[PDB]
Amino acid sequence: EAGLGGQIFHKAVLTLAGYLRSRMIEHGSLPVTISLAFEQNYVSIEGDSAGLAELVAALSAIGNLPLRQDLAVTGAVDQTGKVLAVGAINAKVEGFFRVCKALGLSGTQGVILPEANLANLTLRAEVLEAVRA
Amino acid sequence: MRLSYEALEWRTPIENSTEPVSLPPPPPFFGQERAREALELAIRGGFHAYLVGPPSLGKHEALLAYLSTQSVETPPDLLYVPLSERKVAVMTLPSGQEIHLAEAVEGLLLQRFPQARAYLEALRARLARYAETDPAQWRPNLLTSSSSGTPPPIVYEPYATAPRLFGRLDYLVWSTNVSLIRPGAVHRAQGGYLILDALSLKREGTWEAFKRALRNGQVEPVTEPQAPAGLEVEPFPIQMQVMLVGTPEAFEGLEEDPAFSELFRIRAEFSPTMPASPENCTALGGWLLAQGFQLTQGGLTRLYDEARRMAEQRDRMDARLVEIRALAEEAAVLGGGLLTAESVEQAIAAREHRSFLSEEEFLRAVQEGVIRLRTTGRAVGEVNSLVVVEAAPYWGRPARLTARAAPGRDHLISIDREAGLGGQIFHKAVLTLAGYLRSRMIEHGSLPVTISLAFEQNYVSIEGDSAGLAELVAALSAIGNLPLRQDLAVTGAVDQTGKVLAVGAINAKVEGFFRVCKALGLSGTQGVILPEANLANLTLRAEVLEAVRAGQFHIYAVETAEQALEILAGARMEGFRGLQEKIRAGLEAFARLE
Amino acid sequence: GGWLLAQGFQLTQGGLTRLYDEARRMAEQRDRMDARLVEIRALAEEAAVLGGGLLTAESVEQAIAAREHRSFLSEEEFLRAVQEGVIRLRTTGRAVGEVNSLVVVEAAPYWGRPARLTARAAPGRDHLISIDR
Amino acid sequence: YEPYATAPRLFGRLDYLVWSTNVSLIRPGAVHRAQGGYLILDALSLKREGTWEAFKRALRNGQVEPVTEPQAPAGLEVEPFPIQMQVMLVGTPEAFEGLEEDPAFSELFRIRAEFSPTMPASPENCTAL
Ligand SMILES: *C(=O)[C@]1([C@@H](O)C(C)C)NC(=O)[C@H](C)[C@@H]1O
Ligand SMILES: *C(=O)[C@]1([C@@H](O)C(C)C)NC(=O)[C@H](C)[C@@H]1O
Repeated sequence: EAGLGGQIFHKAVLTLAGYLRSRMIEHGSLPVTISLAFEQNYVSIEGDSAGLAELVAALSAIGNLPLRQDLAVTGAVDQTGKVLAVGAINAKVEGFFRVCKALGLSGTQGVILPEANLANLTLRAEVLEAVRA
Repeated sequence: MRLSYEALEWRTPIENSTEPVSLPPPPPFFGQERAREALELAIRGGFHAYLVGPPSLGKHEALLAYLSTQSVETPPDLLYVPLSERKVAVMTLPSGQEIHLAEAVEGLLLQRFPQARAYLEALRARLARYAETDPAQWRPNLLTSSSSGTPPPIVYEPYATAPRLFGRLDYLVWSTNVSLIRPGAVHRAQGGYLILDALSLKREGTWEAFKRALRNGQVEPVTEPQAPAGLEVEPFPIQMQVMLVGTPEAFEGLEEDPAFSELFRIRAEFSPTMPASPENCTALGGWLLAQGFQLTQGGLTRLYDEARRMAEQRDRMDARLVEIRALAEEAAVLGGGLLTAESVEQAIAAREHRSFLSEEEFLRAVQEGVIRLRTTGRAVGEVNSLVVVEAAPYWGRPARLTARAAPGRDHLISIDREAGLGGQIFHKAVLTLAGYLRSRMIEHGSLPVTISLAFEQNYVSIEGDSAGLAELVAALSAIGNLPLRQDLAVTGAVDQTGKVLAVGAINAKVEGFFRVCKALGLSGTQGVILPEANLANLTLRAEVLEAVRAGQFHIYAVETAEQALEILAGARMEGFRGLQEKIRAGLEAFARLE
Repeated sequence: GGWLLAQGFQLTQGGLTRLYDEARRMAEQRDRMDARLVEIRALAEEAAVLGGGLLTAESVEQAIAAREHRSFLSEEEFLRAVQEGVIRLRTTGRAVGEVNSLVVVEAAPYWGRPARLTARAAPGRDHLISIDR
Repeated sequence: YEPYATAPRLFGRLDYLVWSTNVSLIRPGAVHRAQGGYLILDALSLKREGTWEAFKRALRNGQVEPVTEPQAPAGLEVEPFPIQMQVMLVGTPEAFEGLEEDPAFSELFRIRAEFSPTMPASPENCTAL
């Protein structure tokens, strides 16, 4: 709405609305307004790769469900709620490790990502060591 | 209706594959009767004409062969004569007579030629004046001479620059005189034909000056900035027919000038296809032998049948002889000099291999699950819609299309169109489908549902109405909770009345869903549903026709969107027992939920 | 007629009459004739070739026909696609909410064609929707 | 391999002695030097230098004109000649996009040789590397 999101990002939001509307039908129309923001983002963002994170945040806000902040999330979602492949998977993973590392590893941090990207994980040594530990 | 193998087979039976063909060279316009008749008029009447049609049809070759058969009386000698030390004119004298004047002239250091009066006088008054009181720039300058008019002069100048059209002045150091003028294509074409490309006239910026030559007779040799003075060149009467050549789109810019159609009154338009008949198969064979190919019957037959598939029509063949020849030239290498059925079929395969990287990446990502598709089982509100990705050579692929329905107030939402990925024609198809849906399901008042449709994992712009039938079946499936076959992909446009309409790239679509089914393992029950109105455009490749013959792939042709839904949902619209009932019950559940 | 004889044409009465009546049709008016003498002459020049030097009614009517043939490719493609059912049209029978509306396609010489126009009506709140618009 | 596809580098150059000019002062370009063999050019240089149309003309029509000067009172006519060479053009998918909307490109360059951005990670490609 503020003009920071591209066409593919917009598409991902409409897909997510399609999923949400169609899962929760018992009341008629969804009796809620849901707003989603990337806090402190000041630049244009494009891609559907934040869809799964927007969807979990939306179901959490509806259901009053506390979510783990030690697990970052990445993945695109289709209207049926299936998680889809995203690009730059190794960068994403490693960049959440760097932040967790810079603030002190707690032991329970990690990332949730699409099963369809398993074959693109070629993680750097430091992350594979942490996972092994 | 199911399309049997017998219904789909379209290729030409080959007897005695390896026997060498021997056939006479056809006439220059075979299968182009429109153009031939337009150019017969322009030749009989002296009109200028333009030859318009797609690239690679061989317009130029055909026109040069045609004009080479014409005859005209032997053209006159053409020359510049001085009328003064600063004036020149173009003149004609009867053929062979210039060499006689030039000698009469040279034997004037220190009548026979009535035509040369203007120059002869001007010559005397200068002799008078030098008596009355070197520079030897008073002789005629021969531009062309010719020994017959069979064939007439035929000048094709593909590079239409001003010095190439209109000639050039040389300076000796300035000095300049009538003797240093060189002719252009205009001069060389006098008493015959000048052939130019429409795109060169535009690119070189020479259209206006060429107009002036044809309209006003002004043909100025090109000059240099430096030269203290220069020669005046008198206009001259133009005696030539111009033939311009180009594509429909090369002509578009020239056509907004009124002067174009005043000056080029004969349009000779070449058709992109011709009848696929035994007489055009025969002309093609003689045309190939005359190009120097060693052709065999099987090779002529496969080329002929590949021209039909290039036209995407069982009844018509592609008219672009230059393209058939290019393919024949690659076939020849592969058959060692001999154009056989194998070598043609292998040339084709190699071309497909050479532009197959995008498709290999694609099929890999489907195999890895990076693109998520289904080619088996049933699923509600989903269907393999078939698409062609923007880019030559335009492979076809399945795209998973989903539809979700929820209680809401009649809204048919295309996500790709709302996100700006869908073009105007695609948008039109969605509104058509909403028009159909609203008007079929009226019992509750307004449609008590919101329906959203997305092409999953599409990241590019999509245009065309060719996904309409797949969007419509997905929408009725989501309303009615109807499981659809994922082993049948769908293609077709739909109108407001629910009739299925023709779509483009039908062979690509079909074959690209076969490739995906093949790459994931054929299950035996995969296939495509497509418009009955495209039957005549199915000229499927061998591997698909074989699979269909083996019962391992299936083509269904439909006339209405309801027939597609019955196939994909495995049940009739009526009975009880029937799809219409389940869609009713669906809509009523939504209506209550509202 | 006098203007044509002064240009050097060998004109006959039937030839002058058809030229005159083709100038009326070029104006698309029964009462007015097209004033473009250069255009009448160009047509007369093609007629002359076809009548062997003599401008007759046949040769004028045949010049006209040949010009229509020479720009008829688009229409031949069109009529073929209707005949094959690739363009779907009806020219017989009755149908609800459909009609052959007639159109001119952008491009010289501007042939006319039927276009099937459909209208669907449903319960809703006064909306007249032109899909093409 | 002429990476710098300017007209004088492709088609050769006329020298003038002071003008005078004659057949003896003509220098060859890459086109001449490539006769009976192979000429390699980059798609991006053809575009940047503006020499695509003139190179078309060389391949299509056999016109290979040495480059000339404005000043020169006159100049030499150069007859076309039959071209005997194979051209190999090199570039990215995006260097080709502009050349591909000309019909003449795919008429003249009938063999596309597309390099894949990745290959199999196998012990034989580890060994070749
Ligand atoms: C995902 O599509 C993506 C995310 O950064 C944004 C927040 C959607 N967009 C991108 O360009 C990069 C590569 C991410 O994948
Ligand atoms: C159909 O009109 C079509 C489909 O790819 C999209 C999904 C509508 N569009 C096209 O350009 C190609 C050629 C398909 O026909």
